[PDB]
Amino acid sequence: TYDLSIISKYLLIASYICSYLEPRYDASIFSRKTRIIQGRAAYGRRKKKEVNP
Amino acid sequence: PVIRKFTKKNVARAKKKYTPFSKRFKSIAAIPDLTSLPEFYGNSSELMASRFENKLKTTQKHQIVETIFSKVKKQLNSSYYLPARENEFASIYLSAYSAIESDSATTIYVAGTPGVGKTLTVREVVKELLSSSAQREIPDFLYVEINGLKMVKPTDCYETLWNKVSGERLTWAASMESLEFYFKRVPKNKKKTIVVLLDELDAMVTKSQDIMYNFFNWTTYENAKLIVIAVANTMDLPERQLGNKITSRIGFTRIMFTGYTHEELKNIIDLRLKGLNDSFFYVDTKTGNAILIDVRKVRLRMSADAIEIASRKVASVSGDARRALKVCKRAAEIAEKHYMAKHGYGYDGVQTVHITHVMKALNETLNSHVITFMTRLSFTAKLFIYALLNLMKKNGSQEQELGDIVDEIKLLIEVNGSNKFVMEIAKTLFQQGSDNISEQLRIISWDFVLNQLLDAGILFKQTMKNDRICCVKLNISVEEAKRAMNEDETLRNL
Amino acid sequence: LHTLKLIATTMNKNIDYLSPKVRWKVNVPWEIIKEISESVHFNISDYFSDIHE
Amino acid sequence: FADAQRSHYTVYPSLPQSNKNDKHIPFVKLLSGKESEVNVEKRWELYHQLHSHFHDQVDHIIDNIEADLKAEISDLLYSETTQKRRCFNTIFLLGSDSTTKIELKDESSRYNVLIELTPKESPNVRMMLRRSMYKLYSAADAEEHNDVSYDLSLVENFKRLFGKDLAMVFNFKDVDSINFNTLDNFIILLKSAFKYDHVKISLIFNINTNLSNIEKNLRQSTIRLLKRNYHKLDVSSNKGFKYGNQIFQSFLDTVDGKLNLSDRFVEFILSKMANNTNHNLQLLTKMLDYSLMSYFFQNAFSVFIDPVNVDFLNDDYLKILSRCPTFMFFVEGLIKQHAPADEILSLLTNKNRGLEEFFVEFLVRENPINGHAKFVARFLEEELNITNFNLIELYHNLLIGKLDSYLDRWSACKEYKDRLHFEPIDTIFQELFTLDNRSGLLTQSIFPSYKSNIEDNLLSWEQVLPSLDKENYDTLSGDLDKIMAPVLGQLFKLYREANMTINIYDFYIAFRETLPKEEILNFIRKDPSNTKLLELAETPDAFDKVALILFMQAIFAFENMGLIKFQSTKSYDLVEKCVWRGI
DNA sequence: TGGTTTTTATATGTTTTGTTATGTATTGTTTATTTTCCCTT
DNA sequence: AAGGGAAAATAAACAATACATAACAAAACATATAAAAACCA
Ligand SMILES: Nc1ncnc2c1ncn2[C@@H]1O[C@H](COP(=O)(O)OP(=O)(O)OP(O)(O)=S)[C@@H](O)[C@H]1O
Ligand SMILES: [Mg+2]
Repeated sequence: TYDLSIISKYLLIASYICSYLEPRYDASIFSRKTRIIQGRAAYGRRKKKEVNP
Repeated sequence: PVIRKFTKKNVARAKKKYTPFSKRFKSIAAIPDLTSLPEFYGNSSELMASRFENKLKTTQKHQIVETIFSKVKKQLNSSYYLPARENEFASIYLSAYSAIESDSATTIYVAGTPGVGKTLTVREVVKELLSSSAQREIPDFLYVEINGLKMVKPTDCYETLWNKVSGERLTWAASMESLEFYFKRVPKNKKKTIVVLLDELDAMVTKSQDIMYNFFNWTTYENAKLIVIAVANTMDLPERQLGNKITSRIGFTRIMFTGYTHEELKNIIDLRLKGLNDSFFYVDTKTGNAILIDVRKVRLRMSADAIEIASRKVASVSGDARRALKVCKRAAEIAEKHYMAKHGYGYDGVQTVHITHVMKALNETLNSHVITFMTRLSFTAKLFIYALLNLMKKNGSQEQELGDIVDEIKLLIEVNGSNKFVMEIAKTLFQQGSDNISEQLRIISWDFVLNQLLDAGILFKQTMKNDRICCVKLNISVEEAKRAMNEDETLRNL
Repeated sequence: LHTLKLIATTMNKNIDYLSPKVRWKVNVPWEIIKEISESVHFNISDYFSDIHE
Repeated sequence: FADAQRSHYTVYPSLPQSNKNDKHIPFVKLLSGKESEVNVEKRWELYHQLHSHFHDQVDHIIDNIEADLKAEISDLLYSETTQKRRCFNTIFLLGSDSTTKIELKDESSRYNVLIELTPKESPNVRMMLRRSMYKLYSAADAEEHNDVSYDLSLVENFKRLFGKDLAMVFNFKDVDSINFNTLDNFIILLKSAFKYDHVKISLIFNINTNLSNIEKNLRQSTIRLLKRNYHKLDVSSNKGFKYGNQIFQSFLDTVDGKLNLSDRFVEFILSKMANNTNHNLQLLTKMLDYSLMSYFFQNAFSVFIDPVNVDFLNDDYLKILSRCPTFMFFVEGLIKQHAPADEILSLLTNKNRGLEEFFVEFLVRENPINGHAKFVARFLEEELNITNFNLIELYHNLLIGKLDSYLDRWSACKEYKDRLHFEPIDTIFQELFTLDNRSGLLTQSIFPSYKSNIEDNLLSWEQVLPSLDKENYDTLSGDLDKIMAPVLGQLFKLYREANMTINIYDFYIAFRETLPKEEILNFIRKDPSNTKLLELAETPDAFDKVALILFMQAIFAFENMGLIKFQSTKSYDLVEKCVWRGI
């Protein structure tokens, strides 16, 4: 559909994630790196929403 | 030529010069004596102002009938010695007699609520001291009417004052430099004293307040011989517009005219009736024409308690002399049309104006008509108000959604289906009478009566294109809307 | 991506990019960002499958 | 009234009398001041004849990308003789920058006006029409050699006032920036001019992105009007690579036989040109120029690409070329093959004549990859009718030796993959005449990690300010400089280790504990001259006041850099952090 | 001096642009209650 | 391996702030004509 750049194309994808996922749940989805220092990761959404944002 | 981006084909420009008065004599010592100079101070302008009397003249006149009450209405006009402003005459006349006699300059500020005799008595001040100047006990002066609401632009007062002083037509930016050079630089031996009346000073100062400063600052000059009688409405108009340090520098007098009392209204109305009250006319019985001293010798007295209650009611509200002279003029033509209907004169023992003629003349300007208007609307228009009043007692929100009004009208015909009037009208209000028209969402003439109440001013409606969520206020009151709907027979039972 | 009207802002005349108050949002439909995600072999539907679909 | 407090003042600066020299070129003496002045001015003019020979062809190329595009749009704008004759021919220019002029025909007994509309010229529908009717009435009086209301009644009176029929062309410039409510209502407005029998409208849409984005914006009954005759013309500098292949071939013609291109450089060119798809050719030219600017500024051996300067060769040149890594591999090969020491010693610096006679041998080789890549690109063009290929990654895979592993994707070069085969050989001294980025200059000057260079200077700061040892014990604050950070660098590590929302007062106290209490008050007293400053230092409250003054100009400097939000105006007690390192 | 042309002052109209007020929608803040897995045992 | 229990999540009422647009102001852009002012002659 578009002739956008390869990083313009991932920057609309990240724009579509930021604008429909909520900011509260982002640490549960995207975090991958091991913890040197003790801490608890985000638990995620507990129940699904039936609005389809 | 070039291709223009837009056109102005109705420009009409005045033949007004651009150079001010400070650049046509090259020296203050070369300025001549301006009083003994032909085009200054209006010595040739008395020909063109009298041109327009001949335009409205026609030679036909066929014996117009002048009855008893026509002479009273002619004498109660506002255009026709004044009793109740004596200390205010003696304050304006004393302040202006001293400044003309001493070749000085001052400003007199006079305010008050509308209609209290202040434009009348300032003109009566300057007419007294024209007669004093014509007898040579004060020097000659020149008098300029400036009315702020008789101007198109606020800046036209500079043009009209400098035109009356000098006979020259300049633009306004050239007229204020012409006037400012005139008042501070031209010597006092060469000028004449000028009494300018800045009437209705509210209207000139609404946008930029640059105009009230100049006329008052010109009076502080030594060489200026300028008396500004500035008549406005409120008393704080100098201190709000100019400030506190400017209005203390000018040092003007400050008069307020209080509205008249009821005993002062009686000595205005009965003062304009001294030649006609308790007097004899000659009325012929076949045309109706009266002649002051086939024909009866009728006479005319007006009741003194009729003038009393016309004075007690007008002075208690505003106190102006116009509303009392035209509540007695209105009473004099109510009494005429009954005299005109009994005898049938038309147009070609004792007469009186009762207490009931003055009360009838006074009640019609104090009554409201939103009661009488809404009792005689349609059933559809009264059903719109009656549904709106039910919504303002379910919520009290006092602006109802217009789709909540539509569902209320439908619910009110829903519930009252046993009613004798509602069974026979609901056929003629959803299908409009006959078959072949479907049952519909709005009642018949819903767009007619919603626009009828918005045009009348009863109803306020906000601007939304969604015709259902739009909001609707009243503009009259909730009480006088309920008073009009508890009178109608069919709505108060349901 | 903002001059192409693919990222939107709050509408004020002469917004400044360089300000704390200015927030951003995407304006492309789902049917465009689905065509975008299959080009870079990114599975954006799994980020939205777990919220309601 | 200082000039520092004004906006936009003009200095007419004073120039000195004469600085005794014709040294006014920006090139410096290399080899740490061992290079002669005649080498510096030779390297200057040998730069400008290799720079101007590149831009005389690139300006020739860019003038062909418009002369082709004017003619390709004009074959397609004219002669589509429709028999229905009650619509407009629409030209969608896919991916076109709105910087192409359109020449219309002269074509007498007909007026051909071009009406161009930018989205700034289109706030609403009546402003699109009053500019369109002004642009045709002004351009018809220009060809003509009374006033008219500028509306679409000028279109019906056009034969009754000018005698010739009309053919107006609309050129919408940034149609991805216009709003589509206005452009929909203006096409519907122009639809009302199809009853006049002497006009024809032609729309041209410079759609920078996409056609699929446009048909979701217009209403459906307008697209049915735009489809009676439309033509999609793909307009890009990046289509088929045919103009990027000409600028890169024009570069390789200038540096043919005199400069080499490392594959670490070519794939950097290839990667950064993929991150910008709309404006490639200016960015392709920008990277080839700045690397060519970088070569002649930094290499003293830049004067040794024309053979007339080889007769100059000096001793410090002989000490610096022998550390070339291919040259050590050549001496290593002479160790391992030929046992005796003397022929290797005649190669090295103990024979003063032999090494400079060894370098004159290897300058004249053609180094034939530059002509062979032009040979492959022409042969793979006309034989196989292949259009869609980079010459840039063809040159990149040719440097490696992966040529036939790149040609197998077209599946039609199997009968020709043996005759086009070429293994490159490493010539000697090719590191001294080459373009490479192993230092990281092009991705620091042209494509810098902007914000990451800001947080690294804030956080680390030892790479920025010189830590000097002798001069500090003389100066006023050098006892303080070894124990105290600069305040923007000290406050940033307190900024970095903190959470999102931070109280200013707790952030003030945490800053204050990092500072040395005794040596700040010793530094504030070491000036004896300011009486007013020594009076602050006698107070018991001196360190607590100096720390706050020094805090709140750095908490101020972090706001207009954009690192700190003041959350919740009316409160002014706590701040939110904007910027994280590493992102 | 004298007519003629050119510029200026005064006057109004047109289009773009930037500011502010406000009603409604969004977002943060606090308190009670429930689920999840890290860190001690 | 079990389990405590604190972090994280949910919900709901309420307060505080942002946002979209209405209404308008003002500057840029534009034209017109009578009066000044050069200016040939
Ligand atoms: N004391 C009075 N004696 C006799 N007639 C009077 C008296 N006061 C007012 N009138 C009459 O009523 C009219 C009212 O005129 P004014 O009251 O002077 O106007 P006004 O005071 O300027 O009210 P404005 O214009 O609204 S501020 C006069 O023209 C007279 O006819
Ligand atoms: Mg009056």
